[PDB]
Amino acid sequence: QVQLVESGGGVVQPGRSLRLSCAASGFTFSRYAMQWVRQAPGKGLEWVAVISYDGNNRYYADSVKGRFTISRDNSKNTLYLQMNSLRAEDTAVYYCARGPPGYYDSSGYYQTPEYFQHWGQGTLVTVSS
Amino acid sequence: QSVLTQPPSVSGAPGQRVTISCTGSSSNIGVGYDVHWYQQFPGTVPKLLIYGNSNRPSGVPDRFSGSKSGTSASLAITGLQAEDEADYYCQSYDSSLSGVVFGGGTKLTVLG
Amino acid sequence: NLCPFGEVFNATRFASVYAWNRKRISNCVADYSVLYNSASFSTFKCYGVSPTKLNDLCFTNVYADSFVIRGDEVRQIAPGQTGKIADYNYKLPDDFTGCVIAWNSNNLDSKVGGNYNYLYRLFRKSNLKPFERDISTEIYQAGSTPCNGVEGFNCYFPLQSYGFQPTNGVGYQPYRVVVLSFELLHAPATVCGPK
Repeated sequence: QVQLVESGGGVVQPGRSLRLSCAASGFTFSRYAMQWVRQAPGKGLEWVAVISYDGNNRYYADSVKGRFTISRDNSKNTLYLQMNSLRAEDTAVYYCARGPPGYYDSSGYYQTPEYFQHWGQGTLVTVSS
Repeated sequence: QSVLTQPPSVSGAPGQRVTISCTGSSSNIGVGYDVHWYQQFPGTVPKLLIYGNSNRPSGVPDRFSGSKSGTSASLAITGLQAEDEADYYCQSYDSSLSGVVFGGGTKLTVLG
Repeated sequence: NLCPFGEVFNATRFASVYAWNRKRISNCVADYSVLYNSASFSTFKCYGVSPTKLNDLCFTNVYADSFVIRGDEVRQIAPGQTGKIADYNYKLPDDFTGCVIAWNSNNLDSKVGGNYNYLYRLFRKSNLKPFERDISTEIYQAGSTPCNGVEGFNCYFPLQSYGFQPTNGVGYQPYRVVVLSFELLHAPATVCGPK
């Protein structure tokens, strides 16, 4: 059975960089597209970023465009997050998630996974001065 | 393009059939992209409930049955019980310079 | 020399999912260009390789499975999901590589009034590993009881038909699904590419 666990969370002052991660087990991790999703407490949880099965294709939400870095090592069998230009409203819980692998589409264009099957335990980020 | 509009919360007698809807834009749901619904208990891990517009993954015993329309989606909790009390999110892709969209959040509520 | 995929897709008859048919197609040239250029194929999933590259990246061996299921769960047949068909009728391996094609055929299989001529395993003793056409028809049980081979308290027929009627909706319309499973070995290949 598959197990996903996040790590690296904490309280951080707005502005500085940070590194989160999530370790994977129980499935062929190297060949699945992964995702990071946000949940501000009491607020609707929203998608953050998605990484292709090979890490070639990356997609960020608009609200987090540019400021954020996704990364992942197939050999290391894990997923990482790099944080630049943090903001207070981004204080939230972060979930690493696996869904069905991103299928390539007809005519060759990639498509990101459309939904998430399992989730990491979760990590907390408190962007507070 | 917009957030999948959800009701804030709904209620139903334990074990009877109830429904939750979820509406979208032409670029949101009616374009052809499908929906999925998740649940999560307060302060807990989110778990997938119904990913195929009407299919159940394991551990989703029954009483959960989705749907599809031109531009609206719906789940019936055909029979609800306090174990179902959580918040439920309708997620669908978006073709509006976006990726996957997540519902505002709807709370099921059993009678006291 | 051409690979008779078009046979399988344009085949007159298809099997139920529990009796999903398998084709050990080989030693022929493949024309996946014909495949992904179809206007018919509403859905076209491919995992592990771009449908572009199959035309010019070629394989040791290939399997073409086929069956018939209601339309919407067409994406249940995918790498590593759990669910009705995934658990008890057809399960792709987590490390699966291949493609999943399907299309509606209401004009073919839907019949006015009533049709019930496609089956899916309703529940099984344990989860199904990848790739076993388990044609098992003995009455499933779920407890401490002598099944006695007779329906009753708990021991139930394991298979369940469909309701494919034209007057029904798109999610429930019968889609004929073909699964292209791929396999490479420490062995020579059997299918490859043109010009």
